[PDB]
Amino acid sequence: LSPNPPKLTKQMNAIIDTVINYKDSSGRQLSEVFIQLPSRKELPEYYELIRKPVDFKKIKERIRNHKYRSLGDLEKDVMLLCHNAQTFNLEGSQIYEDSIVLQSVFKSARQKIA
Ligand SMILES: O=c1nc(Cc2ccccc2)[nH]c2[nH]c3cccc(O)c3c12
Ligand SMILES: [Zn+2]
Repeated sequence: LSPNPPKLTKQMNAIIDTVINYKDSSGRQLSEVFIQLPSRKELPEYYELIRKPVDFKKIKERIRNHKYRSLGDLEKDVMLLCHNAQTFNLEGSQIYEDSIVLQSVFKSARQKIA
């Protein structure tokens, strides 16, 4: 392909920063637990269950290192993050429900920015 235009890189960061900075009615930053996954030594149970792990740190690195070739590719990884959160955590639990919100916050951001 062609290198990531500065405008696309700026859009990808603007979208991910909306998700990360997002807060609920209570004043809680939902992304907090999703920024960094615990290590394989800290939580081996998660790595046994989850095939393709990702956190917001890895997504920022993939934006920075021009790994996402479209906003669709970025979406695929944000959707994967949330799916893993929904797979590993019990339905109705805080982490599980926060991931459903962040999925929506991403789509809202994507359509607003792009
Ligand atoms: O599903 C997850 N469960 C926990 C459980 C936990 C909570 C608090 C302290 C220690 C462990 N931490 C997590 N960090 C993430 C990062 C990205 C994606 C994720 O799906 C997760 C994720
Ligand atoms: Zn799956």
